[PDB]
Amino acid sequence: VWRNTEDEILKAAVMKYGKNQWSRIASLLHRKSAKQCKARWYEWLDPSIKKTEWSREEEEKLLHLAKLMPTQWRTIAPIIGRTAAQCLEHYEFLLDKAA
Amino acid sequence: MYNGIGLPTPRGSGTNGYVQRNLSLV
Amino acid sequence: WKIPPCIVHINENFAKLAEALYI
Amino acid sequence: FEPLVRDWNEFNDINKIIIRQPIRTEYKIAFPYLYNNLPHHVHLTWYHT
Amino acid sequence: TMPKPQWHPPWKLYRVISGHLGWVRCIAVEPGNQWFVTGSADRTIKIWDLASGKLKLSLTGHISTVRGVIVSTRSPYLFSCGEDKQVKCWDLEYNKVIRHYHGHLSAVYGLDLHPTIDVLVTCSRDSTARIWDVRTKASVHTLSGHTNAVATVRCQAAEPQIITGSHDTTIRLWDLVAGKTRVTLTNHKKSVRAVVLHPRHYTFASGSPDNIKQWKFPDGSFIQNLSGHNAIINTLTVNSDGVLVSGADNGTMHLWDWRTGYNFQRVHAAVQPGSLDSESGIFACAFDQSESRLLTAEADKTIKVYREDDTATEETHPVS
Amino acid sequence: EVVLHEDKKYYPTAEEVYGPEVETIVQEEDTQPLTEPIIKPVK
Amino acid sequence: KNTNAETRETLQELYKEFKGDEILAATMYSTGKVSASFTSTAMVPETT
Amino acid sequence: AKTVTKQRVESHFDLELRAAVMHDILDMMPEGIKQNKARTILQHLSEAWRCWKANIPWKVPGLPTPIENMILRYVKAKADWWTNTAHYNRERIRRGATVDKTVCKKNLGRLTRLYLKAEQERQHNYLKDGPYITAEEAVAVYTTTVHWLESRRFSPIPFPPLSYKHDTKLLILALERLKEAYSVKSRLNQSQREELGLIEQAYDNPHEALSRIKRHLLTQRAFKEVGIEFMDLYSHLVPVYDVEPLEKITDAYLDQYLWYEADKRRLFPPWIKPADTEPPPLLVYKWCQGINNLQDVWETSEGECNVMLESRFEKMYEKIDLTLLNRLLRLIVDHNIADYMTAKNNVVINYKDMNHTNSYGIIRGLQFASFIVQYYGLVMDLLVLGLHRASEMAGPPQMPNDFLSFQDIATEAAHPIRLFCRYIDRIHIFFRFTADEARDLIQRYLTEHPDPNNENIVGYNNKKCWPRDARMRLMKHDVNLGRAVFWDIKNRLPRSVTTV
Amino acid sequence: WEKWKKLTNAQRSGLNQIPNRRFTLWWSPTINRANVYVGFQVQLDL
Amino acid sequence: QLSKQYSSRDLPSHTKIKYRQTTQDAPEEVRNRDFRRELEERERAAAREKNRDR
Amino acid sequence: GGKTGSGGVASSSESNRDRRERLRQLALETIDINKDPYFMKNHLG
Amino acid sequence: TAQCFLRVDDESMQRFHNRVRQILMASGSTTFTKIVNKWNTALIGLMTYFREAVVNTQELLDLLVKCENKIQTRIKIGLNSKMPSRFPPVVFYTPKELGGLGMLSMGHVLI
Ligand SMILES: [Mg+2]
Repeated sequence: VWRNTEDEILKAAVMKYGKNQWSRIASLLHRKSAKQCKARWYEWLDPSIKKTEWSREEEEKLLHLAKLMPTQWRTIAPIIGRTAAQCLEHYEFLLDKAA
Repeated sequence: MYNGIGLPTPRGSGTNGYVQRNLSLV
Repeated sequence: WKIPPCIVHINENFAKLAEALYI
Repeated sequence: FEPLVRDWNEFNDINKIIIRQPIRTEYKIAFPYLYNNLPHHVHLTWYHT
Repeated sequence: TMPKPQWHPPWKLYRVISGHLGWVRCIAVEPGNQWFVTGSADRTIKIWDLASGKLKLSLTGHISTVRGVIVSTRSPYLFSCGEDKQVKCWDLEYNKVIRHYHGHLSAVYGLDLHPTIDVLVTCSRDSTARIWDVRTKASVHTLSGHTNAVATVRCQAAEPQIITGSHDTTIRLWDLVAGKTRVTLTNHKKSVRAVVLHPRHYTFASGSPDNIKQWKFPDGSFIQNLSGHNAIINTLTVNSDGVLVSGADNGTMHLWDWRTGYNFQRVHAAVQPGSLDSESGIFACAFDQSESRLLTAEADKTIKVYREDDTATEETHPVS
Repeated sequence: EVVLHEDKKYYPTAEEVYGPEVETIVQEEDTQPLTEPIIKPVK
Repeated sequence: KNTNAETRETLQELYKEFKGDEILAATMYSTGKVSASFTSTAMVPETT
Repeated sequence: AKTVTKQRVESHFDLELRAAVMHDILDMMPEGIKQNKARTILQHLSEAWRCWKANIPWKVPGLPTPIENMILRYVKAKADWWTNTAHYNRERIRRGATVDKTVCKKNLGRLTRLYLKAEQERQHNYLKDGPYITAEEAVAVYTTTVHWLESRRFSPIPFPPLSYKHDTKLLILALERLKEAYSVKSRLNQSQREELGLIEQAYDNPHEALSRIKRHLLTQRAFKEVGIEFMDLYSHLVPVYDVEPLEKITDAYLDQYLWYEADKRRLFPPWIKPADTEPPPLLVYKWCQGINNLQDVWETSEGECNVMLESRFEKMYEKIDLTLLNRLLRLIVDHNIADYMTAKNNVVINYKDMNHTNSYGIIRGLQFASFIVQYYGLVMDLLVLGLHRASEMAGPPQMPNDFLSFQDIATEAAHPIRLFCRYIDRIHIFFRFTADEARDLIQRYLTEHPDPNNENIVGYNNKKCWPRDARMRLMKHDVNLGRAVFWDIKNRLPRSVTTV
Repeated sequence: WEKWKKLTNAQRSGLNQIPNRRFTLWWSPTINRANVYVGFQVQLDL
Repeated sequence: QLSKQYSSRDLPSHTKIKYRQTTQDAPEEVRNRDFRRELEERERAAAREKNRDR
Repeated sequence: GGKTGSGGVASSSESNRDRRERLRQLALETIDINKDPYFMKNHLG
Repeated sequence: TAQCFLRVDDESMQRFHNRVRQILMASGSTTFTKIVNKWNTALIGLMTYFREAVVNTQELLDLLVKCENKIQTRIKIGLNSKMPSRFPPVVFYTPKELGGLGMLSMGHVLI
């Protein structure tokens, strides 16, 4: 997986080189490859991904979609602005709070 | 006799294009 | 004339589809 | 020599023909125009010397 | 001011030919008026019937954009000129290239023919023009002296015989036999890409984004400005009847009176269905030999043909 | 009127963009094979 | 479509209970829509 | 003064494109008096081209219009040139004129980019012009599948149990299938070394694996992204999808499991035919030998007509619809597995630097996609045959039939459709009509698509490989029956599902 | 017949010449005969 | 300073100019012709052709 | 096609040493761009 | 009661031909014996699928003659000559135990 040290070495590398030179950033990292680099940045370390609490309209929209287009999380997520893993966990979480 | 048998040109065919008549014809 | 230096839609029949199927 | 330039017909219908003696290239060269369609860039050579 | 200009009828679009696969960059008409010829940036030279607009034939020899074509009055020859630095001589009785004039060092932006002798003039981006002997493919003269791409060249039988307008924004009139510049006209402020000669008036016009200018042979003396068309001007083409068509690069094409300098019509066509609006622009204009039809070659891959309007009168179209 | 992506016409047509009186040819493939000279020779 | 009772009663209840939508109802120099829609096929083409 | 030959064609096109730009505006529509930043308008132009090629919406926020129009015009010129060159070379390669080995690769890369531009547009158009399948067609399809399965007395497939007995057999089969890729053990790479590591450790500890699998299958609905590329077969290309090894293992297992259970419960009736019982040369034999054994099949005395029609379903893997497919899978499996499959088809697909999101069709490079394609094709067999004839062919659920058999002769001769085989998405049907069935069919054909001008004879395509003594003979009645039969079969299939 | 370290690009590609070399040495009194069509004769070095 | 180098392509070839003959379209007949009415004729003839077309 | 006149390929120990050194320059760059007065590199590295 | 006449399909001939084409195309980085191992695999995979549709298709027989002799010619070109007497059949068809290359043939038929 990923550890504070590597995450910060990543942060530094990216912020220097730019966000499409994945192979050199991979080369900076010992035992990490460009697939994992790209994934990590675009899901957890990108600062346009927000880790806050859900507006009520966010949530009501969430449930509206997850009923419209069931199990298509990559398609749903951008229509509300969190990553699909966030959307998925919060949808099960609302389902279970109302369970 | 090129009697409508054979190749136009046996050039790019991988054979010499040599023709003969089926000796066991009858 | 100054030049800067170089460096979703969703239909509404999805809803009527999904709920026609649940019915 | 290498060939100079490079569907259905009725005269070629096999029910209407009589093959009593089969055409050969000697005939098709002796009479270029009788024995050949589209005979182009042809010399008609004959000799009864 | 000036006398009052003649009233000319208007022109109306009546045909739109579509068969090219890139910008259409040059156009020309046969002597005997049966067919015109287009050369395009899809590298083909197409030959269209002028009555119906049917395509009779398409020749493919070039390696890049054909940037100019012309057809010889004296011989059964078409001369093409391209961005591959090559100038070709198509013979129209086998439909085959028979002659090629080698020696330029960058794209050849345009090309013209002498009507009396058999010589050729070509202008290119290496900032020179050249005079070829049609028959022995040899450069008899290299008209040098501009300092940028030589956007256009025209030749005439009177004197001076060769006029080149360039991108260093000056015009030069050249002595052919001597092979050097007589007169240098530095009146334009932006690059000069079109110049034209009147058929019967020992005069010539030269267009640029600033304004068209009229001038007088043979020493090149100012005559008048012509203004209003403020856009990059790709073509000027003058009728026998004092009609002067100025077609621009943002699509618009204005019609004027050669004599008084009065712009009487302004056409703004519409681009072929799937085009952006920034893909409107005119690269070539040509009057037919009856000087009744006007063909244009467009940046949206179309040939727009305009005809003369037969049912208008000075009281339908007042002159200002 | 649900428009299967195979049809999906953008782009107003010719007649609608130019008008009812201007003709519109579309000449892809040409007539007149290459070997038929434009200017004919005499005999 | 008279195919079966499931379909008849389905369309009955659908045209009955089904009413207009909310979220995706709302959610369906120059500006730059030209350049955008031109270097991206994933947009509706403006030509002006 | 050297010519422009074949190796300087691209270099020269760019010399002259960017010269033309520099002439064109950055020095003839300025009024940026200072020093007209032509060196930077050229940088825009090259980034506008990269963004066109990657399908990114390129918009520079504040940039005067004349400059934006100049750039857009010239990028469209370069794009027309690039695309027409791709067309030209693809024809040359297809028929065989080049052996040059950099043109083959340049051209595979050009057509991959063009395919992905067309595809991202097709997904956007889905989400904009809405589900193409109405809420009446979707309901007819759903209800008809329910009636099929209920008359078969199917028994839905349950979640792979905890103490299931066969799971190590199913996982051993999965992993053998996966190693067959790396049979040679070449220089493979990092990623193939890592996949082989995963296979070996899950070969050693087969229960850490099955725990992991059933966990994935239970909780996961957002997966990584898959990469694409093309296999060039010189006459067309084939997509090839690259999935991540962890999920590759979970899907390999799910593949094996679904096929084992489906065949034990008898999901797929016997006309769905890449079947394990014979090879393709044996199917051809059995089809010839089934036709010849139909009852009085070669008689024309009373004016009958046999028609053998065969076609293709023309885009099934690409207008599968993920919501309707989720529900139709739920009729069959455990809602957990239905959801895993349907959410696994909706991933991000990635080529060199273009990315988009699958939302409409099916990724055929998943490992259960065999199952999904054959189940969907079962639903469309039902739309083509109808439930009554499909149930006569498949025979009563207590006593199924074999490939092309019927129970008696009454049932076999009770209908025009006598045989039906559907290879993966290829359809071969054999009809046997009497004189009046044929006459009425042709009547209702002509009534709608009237051919007064005898032009039906023109479109008909036969096999120009036998002599004319052996080809098909186009008489009026014959070609009209052929077209009526096709017109009648192509009407059973909505156009939002598949066509013919 | 004839039953780590990291390599540069041209080692990880380009053929292996040794099996071609030994096919030619084996078949060599045929591939190197004297009755030829056109061919200009030459002595191996030493 | 005229070099003695040379070229395969500059060998003499096509050394006569085909002049446009009497029947093809000599500048004489172009001196004569009436173009407007001839063109009006052929355009009408084509319109009649594509009328009979449809 | 490789080229003639070249050494081998760096061995994992040298690749490791220079991965390390590059990492260190990455660090010096970031602490430069973040201007840290609370930093030292000691006489033991 | 009836006879079935078989032929190889046109698109199957074309797919065989394209398969040989990519053998020859990706062989400037293989050794003679791997070029012939791929030829052998493709030709067995065609003959054992079709098996008597091949006898009856007079267009295959020509395809196989030309394709087999293109493979042989790439091996000659791999050495540096195409003289027909430096390379009799023996060197191509000898089994691989006796050191030959081990080709399997179908182009020595009379057509
Ligand atoms: Mg080198």
